[PDB]
Amino acid sequence: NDYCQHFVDTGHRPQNFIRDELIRLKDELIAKSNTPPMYLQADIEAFDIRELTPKFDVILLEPPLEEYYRKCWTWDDIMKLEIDEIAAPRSFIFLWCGSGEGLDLGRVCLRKWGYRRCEDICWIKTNKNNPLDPKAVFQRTKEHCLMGIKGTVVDIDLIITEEPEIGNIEKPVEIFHIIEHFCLGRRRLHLFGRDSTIRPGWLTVGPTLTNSNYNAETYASYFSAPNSYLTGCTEE
Amino acid sequence: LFPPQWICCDIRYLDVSILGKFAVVMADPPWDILPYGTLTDDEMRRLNIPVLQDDGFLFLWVTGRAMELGRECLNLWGYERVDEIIWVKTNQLQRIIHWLNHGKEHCLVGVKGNPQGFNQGLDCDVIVAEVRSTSHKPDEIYGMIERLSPGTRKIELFGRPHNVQPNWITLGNQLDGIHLLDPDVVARFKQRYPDGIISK
Ligand SMILES: CC1(C)CCN(Cc2ccc3c(NC[C@]4(O)CCCN(c5cc(NCc6ccccc6)ncn5)C4)cccc3c2)CC1
Repeated sequence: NDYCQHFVDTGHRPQNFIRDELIRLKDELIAKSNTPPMYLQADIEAFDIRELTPKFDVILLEPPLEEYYRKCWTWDDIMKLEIDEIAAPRSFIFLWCGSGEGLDLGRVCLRKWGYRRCEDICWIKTNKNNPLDPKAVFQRTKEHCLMGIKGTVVDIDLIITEEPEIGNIEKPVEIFHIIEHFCLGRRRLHLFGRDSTIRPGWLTVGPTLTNSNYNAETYASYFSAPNSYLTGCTEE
Repeated sequence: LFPPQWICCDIRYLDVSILGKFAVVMADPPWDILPYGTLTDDEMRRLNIPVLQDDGFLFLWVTGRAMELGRECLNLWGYERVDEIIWVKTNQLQRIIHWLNHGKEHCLVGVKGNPQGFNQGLDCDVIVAEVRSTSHKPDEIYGMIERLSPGTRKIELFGRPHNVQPNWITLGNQLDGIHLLDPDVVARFKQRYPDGIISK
């Protein structure tokens, strides 16, 4: 059965026809391990990234690409971010790259900041409820989130959800589950988050946040000894 | 000449200038990521892809670190990557099969020159199709490529016998012999290889 031909026929994207012991104790540990949510309004263009301490175990980077709209950030602006200055020597990055040139420029960013890509995570958008870039050859129905590692050392690499309403730039919350199940550590930073993405276990920094509670020394106290090397998948 | 054609050969050593120009090139390389006909990164970089097209498209299957290396070759060979196809691998019940389990294979899409008359935008960049033998890409890729550029000449590198298609020329060292029907190609092959052997 040809779903590419079906899509040509009917406009139902092939991903519409993808169907479907506990993995829930893990979740409960993540939740109890989680630091309070912390968050800071900051215009990242003008903001010295080094003020964000301590060094992070996980960085989730979600710059507002122009393609999401059909202030925007270009890959020119994103590349100039000094991500290496706030990443721990052994740490991870998750970069939402969209679907166009970001797939290449995001790999350049990752290398610029000292990571190598270990996973390519695809957010596949179904269109069950509503059956073009000039350089595009095909209709683009997915977005990529690249996973990078730097330093020495149960989930799939697909997220399938329905394509959001136009002008909805939100990424699936499923990405947070994938990240948190890795148990990479507890200093987690979400660059260009919003009020709507604030989440326990995470520091959120973005220009549209309406309130802040970030305090550098308060944040660092969450990881004082004996909590210094926890994975976030472990009892207090 | 429209029916399937193929050449058993070592793609490293074949004089691909004899084959002419192609609207679409597809490659599924044995990347070093070795078992068993692996090409080294330099061997890949040195493949004479640039002679095969003037205007058109390249389809390049990548996995692991070849996601980066294939981006390198494609750029070195003179292409811009303008799309990336994802094949979601399913079983017969339409269910999905290092840090994450992999449920997809990637295929880079590159453009060279100023391809005109192609039906961009007919298909979308996600394939859902049942997995068959090990390796072995889904046949949906050929329908996608046919709808995109119908009737035109196409060449596939590192295909296996099951990969041979109408309008395509297939190269690989596990094809059975040489089978050429296009007259311009038969001519250039006989001149370049009067004894039918294909040495370094
Ligand atoms: C899942 C996917 C969609 C499909 C699988 N795909 C990976 C993949 C790709 C191709 C495969 C394949 N191709 C047939 C083959 O003949 C195999 C031997 C090498 N080869 C050469 C090599 C060559 N010179 C190099 C040389 C010659 C002699 C000795 C040493 C080196 N010249 C012409 N052909 C191609 C067969 C089996 C599995 C494959 C898997 C991933 C994406």
